[PDB]
Amino acid sequence: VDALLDNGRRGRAITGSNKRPLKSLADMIKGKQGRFRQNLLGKRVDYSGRSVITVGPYLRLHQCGLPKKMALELFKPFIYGKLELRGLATTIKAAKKMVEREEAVVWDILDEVIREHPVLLNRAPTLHRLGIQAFEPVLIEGKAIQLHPLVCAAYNADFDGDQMAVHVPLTLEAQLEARALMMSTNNILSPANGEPIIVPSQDVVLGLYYMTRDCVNAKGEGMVLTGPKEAERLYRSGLASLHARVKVRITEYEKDANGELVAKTSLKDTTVGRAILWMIVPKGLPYSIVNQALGKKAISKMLNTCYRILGLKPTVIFADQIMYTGFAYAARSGASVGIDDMVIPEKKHEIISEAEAEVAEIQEQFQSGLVTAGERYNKVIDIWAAANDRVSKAMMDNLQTETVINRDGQEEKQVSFNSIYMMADSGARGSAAQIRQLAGMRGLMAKPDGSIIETPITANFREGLNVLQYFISTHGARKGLADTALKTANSGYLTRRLVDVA
Amino acid sequence: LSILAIAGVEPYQEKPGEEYMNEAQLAHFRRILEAWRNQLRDEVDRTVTHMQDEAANFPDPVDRAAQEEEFSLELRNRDRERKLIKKIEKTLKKVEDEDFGYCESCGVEIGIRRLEARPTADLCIDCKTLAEIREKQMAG
Amino acid sequence: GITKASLATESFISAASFQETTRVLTEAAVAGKRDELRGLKENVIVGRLI
Amino acid sequence: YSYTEKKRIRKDFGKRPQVLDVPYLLSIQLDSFQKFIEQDPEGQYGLEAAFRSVFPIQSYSGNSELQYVSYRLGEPVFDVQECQIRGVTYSAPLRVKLRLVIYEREAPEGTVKDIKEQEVYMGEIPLMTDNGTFVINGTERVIVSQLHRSPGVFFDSDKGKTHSSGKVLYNARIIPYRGSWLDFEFDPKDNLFVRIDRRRKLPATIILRALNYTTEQILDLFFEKVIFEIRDNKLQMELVPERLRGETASFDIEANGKVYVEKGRRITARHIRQLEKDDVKLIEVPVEYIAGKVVAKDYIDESTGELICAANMELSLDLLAKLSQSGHKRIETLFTNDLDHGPYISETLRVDPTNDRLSALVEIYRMMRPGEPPTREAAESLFENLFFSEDRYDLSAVGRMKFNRSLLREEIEGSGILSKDDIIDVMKKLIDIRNGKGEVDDIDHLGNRRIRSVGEMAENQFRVGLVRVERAVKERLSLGDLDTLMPQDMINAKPISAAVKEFFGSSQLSQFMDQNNPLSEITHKRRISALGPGGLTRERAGFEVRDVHPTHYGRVCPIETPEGPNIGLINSLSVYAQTNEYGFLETPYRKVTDGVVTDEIHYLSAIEEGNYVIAQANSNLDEEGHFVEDLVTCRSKGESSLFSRDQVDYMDVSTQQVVSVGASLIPFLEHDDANRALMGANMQRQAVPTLRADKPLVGTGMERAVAVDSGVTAVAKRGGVVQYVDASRIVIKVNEDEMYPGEAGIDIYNLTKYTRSNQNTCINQMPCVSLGEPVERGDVLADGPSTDLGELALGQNMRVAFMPWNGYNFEDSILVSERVVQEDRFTTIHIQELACVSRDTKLGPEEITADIPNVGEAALSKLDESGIVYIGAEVTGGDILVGKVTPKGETQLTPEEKLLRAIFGEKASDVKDSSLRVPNGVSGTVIDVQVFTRDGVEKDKRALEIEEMQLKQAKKDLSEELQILEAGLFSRIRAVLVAGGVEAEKLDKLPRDRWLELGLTDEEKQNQLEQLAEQYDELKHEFEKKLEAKRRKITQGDDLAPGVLKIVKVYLAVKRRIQPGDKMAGRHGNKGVISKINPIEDMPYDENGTPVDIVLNPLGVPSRMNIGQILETHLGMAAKGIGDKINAMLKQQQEVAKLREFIQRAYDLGADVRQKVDLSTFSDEEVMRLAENLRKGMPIATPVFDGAKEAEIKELLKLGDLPTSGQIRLYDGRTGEQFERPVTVGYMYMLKLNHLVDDKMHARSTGSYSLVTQQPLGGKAQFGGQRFGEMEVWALEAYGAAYTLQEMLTVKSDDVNGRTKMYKNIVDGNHQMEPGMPESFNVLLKEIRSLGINIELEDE
Ligand SMILES: [Mg+2]
Ligand SMILES: [Zn+2]
Repeated sequence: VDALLDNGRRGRAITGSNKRPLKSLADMIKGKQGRFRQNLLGKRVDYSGRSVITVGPYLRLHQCGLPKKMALELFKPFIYGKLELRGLATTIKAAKKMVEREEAVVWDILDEVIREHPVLLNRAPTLHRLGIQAFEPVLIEGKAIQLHPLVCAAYNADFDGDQMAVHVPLTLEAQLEARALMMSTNNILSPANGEPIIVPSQDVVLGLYYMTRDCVNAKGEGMVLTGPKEAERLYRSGLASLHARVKVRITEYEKDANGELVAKTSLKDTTVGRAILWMIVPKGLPYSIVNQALGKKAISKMLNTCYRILGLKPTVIFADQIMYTGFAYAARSGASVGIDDMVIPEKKHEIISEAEAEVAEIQEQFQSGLVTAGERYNKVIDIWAAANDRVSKAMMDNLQTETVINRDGQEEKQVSFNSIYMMADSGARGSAAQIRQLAGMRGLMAKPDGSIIETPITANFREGLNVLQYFISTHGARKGLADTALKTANSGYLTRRLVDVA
Repeated sequence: LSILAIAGVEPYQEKPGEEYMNEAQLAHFRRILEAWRNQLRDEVDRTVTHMQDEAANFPDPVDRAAQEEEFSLELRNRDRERKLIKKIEKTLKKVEDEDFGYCESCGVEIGIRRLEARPTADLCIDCKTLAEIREKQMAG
Repeated sequence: GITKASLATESFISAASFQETTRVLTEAAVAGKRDELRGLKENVIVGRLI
Repeated sequence: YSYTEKKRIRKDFGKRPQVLDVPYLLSIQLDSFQKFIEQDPEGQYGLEAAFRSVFPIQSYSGNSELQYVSYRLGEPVFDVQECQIRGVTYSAPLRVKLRLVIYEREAPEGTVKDIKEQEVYMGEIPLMTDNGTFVINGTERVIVSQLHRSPGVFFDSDKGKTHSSGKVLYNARIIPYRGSWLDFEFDPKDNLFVRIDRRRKLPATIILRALNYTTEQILDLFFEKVIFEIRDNKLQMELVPERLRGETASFDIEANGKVYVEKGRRITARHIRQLEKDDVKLIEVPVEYIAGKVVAKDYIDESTGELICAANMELSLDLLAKLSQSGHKRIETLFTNDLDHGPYISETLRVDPTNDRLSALVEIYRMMRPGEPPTREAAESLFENLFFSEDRYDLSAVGRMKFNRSLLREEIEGSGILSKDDIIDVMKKLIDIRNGKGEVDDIDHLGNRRIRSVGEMAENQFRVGLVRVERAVKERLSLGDLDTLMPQDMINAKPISAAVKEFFGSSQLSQFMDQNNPLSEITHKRRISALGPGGLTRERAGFEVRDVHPTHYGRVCPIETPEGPNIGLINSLSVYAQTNEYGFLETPYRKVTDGVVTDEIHYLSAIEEGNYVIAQANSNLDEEGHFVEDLVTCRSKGESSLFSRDQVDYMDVSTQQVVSVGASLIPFLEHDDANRALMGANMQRQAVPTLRADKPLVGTGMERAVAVDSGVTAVAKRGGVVQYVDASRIVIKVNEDEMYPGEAGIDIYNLTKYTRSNQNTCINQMPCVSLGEPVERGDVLADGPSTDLGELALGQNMRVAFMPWNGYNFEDSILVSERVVQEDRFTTIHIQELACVSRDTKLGPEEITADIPNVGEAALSKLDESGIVYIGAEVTGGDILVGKVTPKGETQLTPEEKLLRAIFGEKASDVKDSSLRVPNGVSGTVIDVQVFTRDGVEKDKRALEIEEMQLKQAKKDLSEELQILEAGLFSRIRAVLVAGGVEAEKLDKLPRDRWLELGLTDEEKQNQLEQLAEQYDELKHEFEKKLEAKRRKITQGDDLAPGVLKIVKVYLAVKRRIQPGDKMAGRHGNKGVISKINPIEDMPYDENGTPVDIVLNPLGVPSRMNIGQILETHLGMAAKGIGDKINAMLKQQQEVAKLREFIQRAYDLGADVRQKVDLSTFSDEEVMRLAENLRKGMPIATPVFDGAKEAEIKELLKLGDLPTSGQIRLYDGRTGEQFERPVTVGYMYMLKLNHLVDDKMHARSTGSYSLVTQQPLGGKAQFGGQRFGEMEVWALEAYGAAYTLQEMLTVKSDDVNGRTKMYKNIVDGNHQMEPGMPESFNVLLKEIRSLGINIELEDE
């Protein structure tokens, strides 16, 4: 009896001919952890599917690209319904044969049932409520799901081959639920911190930056144009450079009245890029918000203020225009990356020979037991630790400003237009941290101990590494992967405990 | 050591029967120790200033593992520099007082040329090494 | 502490979800405990409106 | 220079000369197994080894002994191919000779009789392929070599985290090859403990009592003696002048009429120098210092015969008086020093509840087997069997070696079990480390980790096979009659063959060969795992063992390891690595004698290497081979520093030897971040083989080594010329030198044609030589999949340009030009196997008849009269491949169905429709039909057509052999007949068959003709038997499972192109999912108009520091430049001079390389063929750390007449306008990995439901819906999505009733739900209610 109820509170009665112990009633409820049925996962679910996800910048933010093949199998009962409603099928059994035949008539029916019918998209570890979002489906020839690029930030989706799931809201309630609560356009703010989560990610921000930036001297310097409309005309026809200092007439608005639109027109001192850009920004925003340089930081604060002044609707359609345009100008720019972009300081080898004799100094003191042994380790580790801060802020002065170019008069220097710099300063990708490993030497590594090793990686990625240098770089990399493998488990348990008590 | 080069100091010319505590020598070593202490304090300040820009500027999720890795090294390092400053300050009290220059375990005297090499030395070469041996043995 | 606070829940069904199931039922079955639903977890378990 | 090198020569940068070429990469697998299955006339590991241990087996003292003679391996029942189609395991019958001897009763031994039973059969044992795999059920499997803790004794820590005191602890572990573990460990109190296995801790001294050591002998062994004399009155003491170090004086210490040290002054070097130089042997002391000392031996009262003091009892100032009056002059004490030699074992004795031998032997028995009473016979036998039985314990040779090594012994071999000395010496050493003399080991070091592999691991599975048959043999030999039973009656077959079938069938170390890729196979066969039997567990350790250890240098790869939940728990074998005789890991080095660097190589195991000081790979040596610089970067004892010219004892062999085969295939690796590098060589193995075998424009040099050593290619056995070249076969007429004396003849290589791989990819060989071409031994005769001309080509390089393209490469997504899909070049060929089974059910037998209820002739068109689909029919989703029907009688149809059958007159069949149909969406060509039929069920029509065709085909193949082999053999007879009787025209008129008669004058040529005669008649006869067995094997009943009558396997060849969704990546860990496929019209082009194939995103490169992908792209750009240059000159037909002049310039480039080249190659016929092969691009080699340098790359850009930037200006294909700024363009070798979309894409509306839980379940491969786990529910709870949640876990899944009410509503066009209760919860209620719990639903 005891083995029947909860086997294991005895000697563990084993099953017939099979070494394994037999699972009792109590063990049919218990598990890992608790009730299996309510534990992930979690119950499988009809009307669903998945595949690899891809991009699709052509989407409006409230829609998504869904394979023809998937949608047919998914909505099968819906198609069977609408088909005989309009009289195209004699009976359901005919409808079955129709969509099995993949008769072209069905596609036109499917587009009816698809229109105002949201679906739910979900990507791998569902972390916050923005992990499921509702989109309006757009039929696609192809077997991949197309995902509007701005939500990629929220999902922590990259395209390293990740797949997402779909879910069909069946009931009338689920449709009205998915549209007013889970819909893309209703959740543009993170519920954790009021800031926009549908911030422009990377490619799209690199676009505007290059656009609303100025260089010392190029085509179009200083001329004047009636307004943004004719400012665009100037660039597309190759008369003006995107980034040239220019006064143009603009008309900004300001609702400083009692909820009422006030107009102001002024001759602002700007560049062609910022001129072209204002044509997007809707009405009541000030031209000051687009008059700066627009990095990743400032580009999202701009979207935010649009929300808190005009409301949901204008911000949404605004945010679409930003994406379409940001992608476009990135392409026109012809920005790229080659070997010659990662400029090493000319002084690097100098810096080395100084710290190389300093290590030769601390060695001289160690020799035949002058100074103790452990001292020398931490003495040298200090003289190395300084030089990396020297090499870093050496290249960073060269990399930052050394595009030296002239305007009509003598000479002048400005923020570089070198490819790899623009990326980090704007925030599109890479950080002064990462640059420090491409151009300058890449730090010191530590052995499995954690105890940082007394001969740093003196080479960088633009140079080769040698045998030992790579072998030293190994530990930090493996522990790095190992760590972030665990940072998945730790988050999961922490969030789990927190919702159980809330 | 480039330490003597940065300053306009030349290796000390110890005379035959030269003593150890005159007005000029303690005024000389007081300046070096004060200058040495002041440089480290400026280094600790620069470190803290660099770390806050990283804490203020937010990196992109992809370069977070590289920024986080680099942020931790500075922090560990920063705390190491702060300990050293307290050690020099402790050594600055030994100069002012009258208990500097000898091994703390046995009364044996620590070398003059050895102390110019590591003014923070607490033990003689014999006693210090055995401690590292017990260490590797008492630890691992 | 959060982990201990959650351990005390009015609904016994919620507890048998994430706590140790064997102990929960026994402790609750002898007591003749009545669950009124009210919480979220349990209504999801039994499949009615959250 | 060779023959398939003369065809196409890879330009090799890199300066260090290759001194040792990469050995056979499959050495390990082939070597290890060969050792296991092979006659060894001695004990060395093998099947022989296992036998000699357990044998001779002897009956229960009945003097009826069964001894082991020898063993044989029968011929394979089916060969590789045969065994694969059918589904048997590729095995050989094991026939072992046994001799049964009987001793008279009672006998001064010798035998009444012995029957020498011939070879009893004990199962078939699997056999290894030519390429290191096994076949288990027609399916190729690999046995991954294992990594486990080396046998021996190891002293460990458990520092820090223990108890929150710090303190540390120290433990020793004795890990034998077979038998119980012996652990010795301390605790906080510094008490020594022992535990067998991980069992109950016990006071360590208990085992000494079990070895018949009493308290007195325990003290004598681990402690010294301090002798106290009572001379005159009250106490003198024998003094060792050293004992007083690390302590302070206890009183006025004086001797020799002079006080050396007074009370309170620590005894230092001063005090001990005085005693030693003044020779102080004996000193007088007070009676109070012995108030604490512990007496060593036993001392009894000479008068009263009573016990004064028991050994290991502490004395007092009063107890001394009691043994002074009894006449005792000596009192022996323990030397106790809490710095040097600690009083550890003494305290343990005071914690030991035992006293005598049987006391402990019981305490040991009751620990191992609690709950039952101890016995004298039980306790004695148990302990003797644990560590002292030859049967139940063995350290092996490796165990005995590391054991003696760690203890500083001399012997390298000795006892196989532990002795009283072994244990004491270990207990001694554990104490020593805690005392400060000696250091501890670490588990991670590759001198304490050993590698086992198939040959060894199978030995153990045979060994376990015998120990469970031995009990059985002893049992029969107990009662056995006279001359009736023989050594076969007792030995069963299943028990032996099962214990080994268990292994190769299901085991953590036996897995399906990772075979999508010649690299994938070779990278799998070279693989390590610390999991499974005898190793660590994922839930156990623990970062120390996972992390990369210094000892991996040149043995294990640091970078090729999985990226998942077991990182560092796998690893991959390094190029030059090899397994030590004892099973350690050694690596090749170069002997630096004095100041010259020799080229004589030495293999140094992990322990051997530490001592020496090894130079570095990159070291400049010139002239005689002196180190060029006076100081060279080297590494010695685990660390790395600058060293003197003549201090280096050895030097690295190659710049490559630290990585793996996978890692070495990445060019410009040195420039790639370690993180991304891992991902690179991780994804390289996932490369699906392409339609057209390309070749890497950017290479490393290793690709030729991987292609050949992996089996996929056909490598010439013997050198000669090609007689006949077929897409099927290739015949090589052997040269005279290599050709054997008799049988003459030719080597004929039959090629593998289109056939299913393990991953449903296609594995197809193609001829890479032409008619009558010269080939030498070890030449490439035919390319495998994704190999070209002998090089490993896992993909296809293309013109790639880094730039944003309107966002269609937003994350790492890839943007591909139409030109690629039109050229069918990333098109990929897949082969699926779909099978149909005719079973036997309780209702009846299933028929494969083409008579299928309720189907039109439209189906049976693609089906023959018998019911099988025709070969060659291109079918898509829904088409029927094999018509099949199952007995299902009396349907019990409903009213409205009967009327319907009556209206249209359908004969409601007494058979169900079960036919095998093509899965919806996948579509391909039928390329093969197999039929397997039960022995004794009648072969249907089509089945007989097939088995008739296999017969006609097999005869044509075999006869083709004889026809070619005759003429090949006869051609030698003609030439030897010409040597002493040459009648050229006279000879070949008459029938060639009428030659055997012709002789020769007195000479060996008469004995040579005799040789060719012998081997002729054998071909004549060997043909006959090869035809017989082949024919029987076809017609013989094909054996299937129980219940199954006959099976039809259809093999489909689906040809999948490439579409958005497919995962692709370059070799540098740059993943990406192809996003849109653009018109060539829309592609970025340059002023010459030539579009670019792929447009990658520049943002993926800086963040992920994989900078090699840029170098690759540029070098590739320059490599195509030389191609386009030659292509112009080759189309101009310029003539040999201008062509050869240009190529020669390319192969030098700047100076200092290793390449070398012409003009030796025959300045015409050979030179012209080369030029062709280069016009597609010039294959370059960037070795791993010996790679090309920027200057050499830029220099080749100049020669190609291409910009040094590597960048050009481009023009947008849409607007036609220029792209501001130069963009990079170049050629990057790229792989398509088999996460192909139309494998990932699943969808389900309503499907099958699981029986137990009415829950969507994949049953007909319409796979289960997505699982909606716990976390996804919190999602809906955070929204208000109350109904979306209800519907999600009610009607969409668990509600058996709700789901249909809903579905019916859906087509009626009413979106509602009538939910009710999920069945998942209803079963909980019953599950609960069936325990003692009354659970109700209250109220309303
Ligand atoms: Mg991902
Ligand atoms: Zn000292």
